Amino acid sequence: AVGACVLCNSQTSLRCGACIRRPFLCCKCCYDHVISTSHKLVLSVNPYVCNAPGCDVTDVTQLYLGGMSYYCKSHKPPISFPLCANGQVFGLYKVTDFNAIATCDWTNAGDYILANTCTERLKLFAAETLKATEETFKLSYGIATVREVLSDRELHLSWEVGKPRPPLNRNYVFTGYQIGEYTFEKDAVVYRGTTTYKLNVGDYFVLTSHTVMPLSAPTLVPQEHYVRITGLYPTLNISDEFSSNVANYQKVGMQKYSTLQGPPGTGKSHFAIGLALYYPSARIVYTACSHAAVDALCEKALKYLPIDKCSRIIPARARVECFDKFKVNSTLEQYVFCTVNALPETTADIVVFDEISMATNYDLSVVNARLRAKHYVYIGDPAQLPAPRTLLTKGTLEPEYFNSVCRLMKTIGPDMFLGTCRRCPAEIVDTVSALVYDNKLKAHKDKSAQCFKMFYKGVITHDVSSAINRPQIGVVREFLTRNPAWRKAVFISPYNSQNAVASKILGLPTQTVDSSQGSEYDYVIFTQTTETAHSCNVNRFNVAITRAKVGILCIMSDRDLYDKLQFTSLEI
Ligand SMILES: [Zn+2]
Ligand SMILES: [Zn+2]
Ligand SMILES: [Zn+2]
Repeated sequence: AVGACVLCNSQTSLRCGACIRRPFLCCKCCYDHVISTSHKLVLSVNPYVCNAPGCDVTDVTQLYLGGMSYYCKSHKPPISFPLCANGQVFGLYKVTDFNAIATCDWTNAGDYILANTCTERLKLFAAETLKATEETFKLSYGIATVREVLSDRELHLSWEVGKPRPPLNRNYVFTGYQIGEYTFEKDAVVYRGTTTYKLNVGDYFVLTSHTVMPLSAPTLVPQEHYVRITGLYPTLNISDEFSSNVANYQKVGMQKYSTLQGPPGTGKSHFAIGLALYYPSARIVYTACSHAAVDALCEKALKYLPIDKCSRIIPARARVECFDKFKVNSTLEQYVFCTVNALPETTADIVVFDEISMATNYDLSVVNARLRAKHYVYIGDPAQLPAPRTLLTKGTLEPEYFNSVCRLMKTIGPDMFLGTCRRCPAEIVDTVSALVYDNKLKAHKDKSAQCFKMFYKGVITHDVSSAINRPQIGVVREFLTRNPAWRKAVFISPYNSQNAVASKILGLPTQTVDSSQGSEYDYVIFTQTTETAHSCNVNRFNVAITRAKVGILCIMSDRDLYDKLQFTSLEI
């Protein structure tokens, strides 16, 4: 019960019992919280509740100190002191933003704005509160039970009445019962068990509600700037491949932390791996939120770094298949590749946190708590997709509010910027450079003359809420017949249901914009499907068109984004 105030650090025994995270609040700050919010339960060794038998007064403003015990206005002794007076709550050792973080439901964008513009301790409080809210929200959904099993990849489900049904996409990883984690896709539904098991009729599923641990470390450690490269030993025989980043690698050694904004295909993973060749003695821990981001870093390290000093840390509860070419779970290796949730408690000369737009402040804090490093490097792009905020339904979350690192990149600018896109044909580079990069992204490739756009609204149907546009898939079918080189294209859309239809009608491999992030393909066929806030999101649009190395076909619903595409227009 001895603690330190979340708003002022002043020691106290007072905790708000009405806050989902029960934060320590000092006398002057506990008062400002209880008098301005619906939160009236104050905790200590003993709660501030009426000691009179059978009395239910728990409100601190309606309670008093009668000797050593607490009583309400109806039960207090003549010699008693109100717990709330002179702007203070009685306690040992004797805010507008804190109130809003403590009481909000996390369904509005303004809640996330606040959680990123507040003080550093309030950023951790917001992160802890939000994650706890997100996990209690998992209980609200209805249990799905296996009703029948057709084959090895298709089944039929029975849902719990009264309780709502969670949206069916690979974004919601279920838990089958402990018969392995399971994922679902849309009566013909597809069952995807992470662990191969004979799908039993009657076995129930439940969403993975994990316990939210407290945050101790800040999202960002305080910045230090040095006059010399500190604790890192460079080479003067740095391969000409990585010569373009020599000045930026030196900046990495002359600051506690550095931010790198890398638009698509500008060399983020080449920069990350080249940092190891530049400081060849440095123990580097490469971390990211997803297994895919960590695997993409493993793939680049396999080409440049010695395999015997690399280790891929895999959690014992192995969910999806990941990188198999490094020695598994050897924490002591010079190069450690591991997701944020699987990180061991260790130190490093450098920590590289990749795909920073996908990090939450909870992840930023966990990294600082599990890894003590001389230097931290944050690589990503605030013009790319952020982590899904399952509770956010109202308002659009801007890139400066994704996390602390993204807030810095959007406000003061990134420390390092990779300005040349080597992946995409110039049509794509020019479009996104003007859309999200203030005309600072340059094309390495020439125009491919294989970038097409078609303005075709089609017909929007819905699979619950996930959208389908069969006419847009029909336009793609007609195009494929005339453009056989496009037979090898990846179909991309902002919807799983659109992708499921396109996969059957076109036979092209399919990918949502969100799951395509970090991947590249020679040819991409994109159907916008609808003109909603989701499908018009400039960050999602940016990720969608920048997957293409050679050609892109964009079947558009929105006139604005269609007019911004610097592509050859097609008729029909
Ligand atoms: Zn305080
Ligand atoms: Zn509270
Ligand atoms: Zn009472």
